[PDB]
Order: sequence, then structure tokens, then C-alpha cells
Amino acid sequence: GSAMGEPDYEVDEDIFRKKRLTIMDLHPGAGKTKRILPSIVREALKRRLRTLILAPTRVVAAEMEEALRGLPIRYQTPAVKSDHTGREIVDLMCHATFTTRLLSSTRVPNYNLIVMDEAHFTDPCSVAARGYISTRVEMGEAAAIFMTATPPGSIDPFPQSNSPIEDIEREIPERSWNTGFDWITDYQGKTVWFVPSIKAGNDIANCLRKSGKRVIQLSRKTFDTEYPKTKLTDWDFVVTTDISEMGANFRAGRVIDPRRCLKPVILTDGPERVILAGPIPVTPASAAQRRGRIGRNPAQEDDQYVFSGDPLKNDEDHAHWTEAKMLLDNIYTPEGIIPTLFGPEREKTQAIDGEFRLRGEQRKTFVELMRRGDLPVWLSYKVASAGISYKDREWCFTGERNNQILEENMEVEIWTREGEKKKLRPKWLDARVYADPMALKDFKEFASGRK
RNA sequence: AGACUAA
Ligand SMILES: Nc1ncnc2c1ncn2[C@@H]1O[C@H](COP(=O)(O)OP(=O)(O)NP(=O)(O)O)[C@@H](O)[C@H]1O
Ligand SMILES: [Cl-]
Ligand SMILES: [Mn+2]
Repeated sequence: GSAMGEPDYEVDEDIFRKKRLTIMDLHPGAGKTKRILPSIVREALKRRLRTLILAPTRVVAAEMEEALRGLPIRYQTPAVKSDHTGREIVDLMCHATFTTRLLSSTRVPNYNLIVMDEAHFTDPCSVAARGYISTRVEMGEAAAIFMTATPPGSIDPFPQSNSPIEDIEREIPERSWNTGFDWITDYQGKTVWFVPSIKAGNDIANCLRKSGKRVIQLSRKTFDTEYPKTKLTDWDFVVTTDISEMGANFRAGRVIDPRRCLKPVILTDGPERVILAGPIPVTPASAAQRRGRIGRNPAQEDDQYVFSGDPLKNDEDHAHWTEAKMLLDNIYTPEGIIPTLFGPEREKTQAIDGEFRLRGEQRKTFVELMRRGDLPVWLSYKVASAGISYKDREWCFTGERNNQILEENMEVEIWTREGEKKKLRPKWLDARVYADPMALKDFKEFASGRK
């Protein structure tokens, strides 16, 4: 038994048995990351198990380090510093980092125990990782624990909380507002506001600041400076992307959740391509995770979740289910077997088993395009599978007439590293590389041969 | 779009 936030002395021996995959589906704020996890890691260390701990984001990694501080853990995330003797038998890294390692030249340690926090995360690397882990368990090579308040097959957007939550449906602004949204700025406590993009966040964040509100903006771009400020440190609003959707302990009073998101979609009608669809409603799991950021303190009983609209459970057109198979078809176990997707995540797309496996140089290029080229999984797969070498950018100019990329209604031109002027007209279209002007800027550098 | 950045 346990008290006071401290990890339990008593840990179920069952969870360490090879072939055991344990699902810990406790509600948000139950203590998965900060109470249960450290008790498991302590017991793993006693059992001398080579252990891997996986966090979906640096926000979750940061939470874990708070819980695990003082224990012999090798942190393999920029979110955390620093040990490090090299003799640690416990590693901690992000979901996507692990999948990167699996696809790379370096081999992963043979972990006896794998702990995946937020094991519902629909990022394609996280899905592919779950495939690998459940295969390692099934083969009897490891024991694994999947922790999440919203396991796959979750439908309930309003789960149990530590403290009562007042759920309120209201219209929520997507852009700056002049008037008519007084409930936003009249609230006295601390608010966490989820935004679908950094750009949307910027606009909302500056609009709050002209009211004298202290606003902290959180995303992949500002995490390093700004996350400690959510901890130290008094503020009014956190305007955040989904970087904060899981695991965050903001000690806040209110969540504002427009329940909207853009979604990449693979289009099959005509030449295959990726578009950015929406904004569309979020999934029930995302809604529940976002809501879960409040009602976390039983001593604080008046927390609010302000949301707009219903969630949309059907995300079978989201490119992530295909992109997960593209990654997993190119991952192996030392015994030779290509992993299959974790059970509840099978047949989200229609197969085909091994359809995406790449041979020889094609696999290395595939990985390079993602890691060095910063290209999406789908686009990297398309280029690699065409037998194109990483440095060969001819494909950026040889697309059909319809594939010409426009910016401010003008045909995008590229000056190559050799000094040719060519119209940007890629053989494959993925909106993720051209929709946002910052993404387009990076894709232009790629096309130029400067990446 | 959002997330990741390892040996
Ligand atoms: N630094 C802190 N100070 C006070 N309370 C905290 C702190 N960190 C966490 N808590 C509380 O400890 C409880 C357990 O937190 P945690 O282990 O993050 O829960 P969890 O089950 O992982 N939640 P989630 O990730 O939302 O599914 C919650 O009630 C938190 O509000
Ligand atoms: Cl909290
Ligand atoms: Mn957690």
C-alpha cells in the first residue's frame, strides 16, 4: 500500500512476466505517470530488467523526470538533462525516437520490460512502436505495460476525474475577437486553451495579451523555454497545441477546447495524394485527454471544461493508419519477423500485409527522407519506393501540370544549388509540405538541394 | 497540421 503521492512498496509480480502485456487504463490524474510508473521502475531495477520507458511528447517526458528523479535512468530526450554514466539499465525516450532507432543503423537494446505511457497516441510512429512491442511480448522476449486513460476503442469524452468538473458547451473563437466573448477574460483562474496550430495559437495569445492577461504559449517550438514557466511561476493562460494534450499537470482551473483539428488524408480518387482536411472534430480520446488536464485536484472543486461541438470517433481516413504500416513494414525483430500492429489497431486500413516493405537502399533512403529531409512518412515512402536516391531532387520538378505549387497565387520557382531556375512541381503531392508557409519554406530548401 | 530529434 501507499500514501502521499509516493509509489507503492508493493508491485504485482505478474506485470514482469514475459508474454504479459498489461493495460493500465486508469482515469486521468489517477497516478499512472507519477505514482505507478516509479513503483514499476524501482521494482524493474531490483529484478535487473533492461527497461525502456516511452513518453509521447517532451511534456510527458518532463512529468516522468519529476517522478523518477534520483533513479539511475538514461534520458534520451532533449527535454531532460543530465546524468550519465552509460551503465544505466533503464532508458527513457519519446515514442517517435524509439521508432526512429528501430528504423536506423543502430540496434536497440534487448529490453526485457517496455513501459509505454499514453499507449493510445495515434501518431504513426507511436502506432508502429506498439506493433513492435506487442510482437516482442507475443514472441516471449519481453513484458510490456501500456498506460492510458483512453485505450483504443475509447468512446467516452467525459471520464472520471479526481475532482468534479463542470462541463460547459459554448461557442469558442478560432481567431481574434473584438467583442462578445467576455466569459473568456472575466474568468478569475488559470486557463489551458488548446489550439489546432501554432499560428492559430499566436493570434489567440496576442488577443489575450491586449487585455493584460499573462499568456504562455506552448508547442514544439517553444517547449524548452516555456514549459518551466508553466511550473515556477504564475500565469493566466496557457495557449497550447496538442503537445500538452496528454499527461500535463498544469494546476489549472479551466480548459477551453474547441475540439477541432486538421487531419492529413490520403486521397485515392485519381493520382494518390495527401491533403489537409478540416478543421474536423477531434476524437473522443483527444476530447477526454484535453478535459483531463483539469479536475485533477480533489481540494479544488470548481474546475471547468468549456468545449464546442461533438467529437468524431471515425478517423479511418487519417493518413496515420497507413503511415504506421509504412514504418512497421520496415521494422524487424532480431529473429527475423516483421511486427504486426497491436491488436485493437488492426484493419483500420485495408492491409495488405507487407505491402510497404522496402529493399536495400530504398529503406535507407526512406529513413533519410524523414530524418534529414524532414518529409512526411507518406511522401518519403513514395520517393524511396520509386528507387530515387536521397540527394536526387529531380522528382520535385517532374510532376504533372496540376502539381505546380502556388504561393500568394504565383507559381513557386526554385533556384537550385547548381543555379537552375525551376518551377516547383513535385511528382507526389503532400499538402503537409506546402500548405503552411513555414513548411513550404522548408520544402523549397529541400527542392533547392540545401537540405 | 500536430508530434519526435536518438546511438
Ligand atoms: N507537481 C505536482 N504537485 C502537486 N500535485 C501533482 C504534481 N504532479 C502531479 N500531481 C497530481 O498527482 C495526481 C497524479 O498525477 P499523474 O501521475 O500525472 O496522473 P496520470 O494518471 O498519469 N494522469 P493522465 O496522464 O492525465 O492520464 C494528479 O492528481 C495530479 O494533479
Ligand atoms: Cl494538475
Ligand atoms: Mn500521465
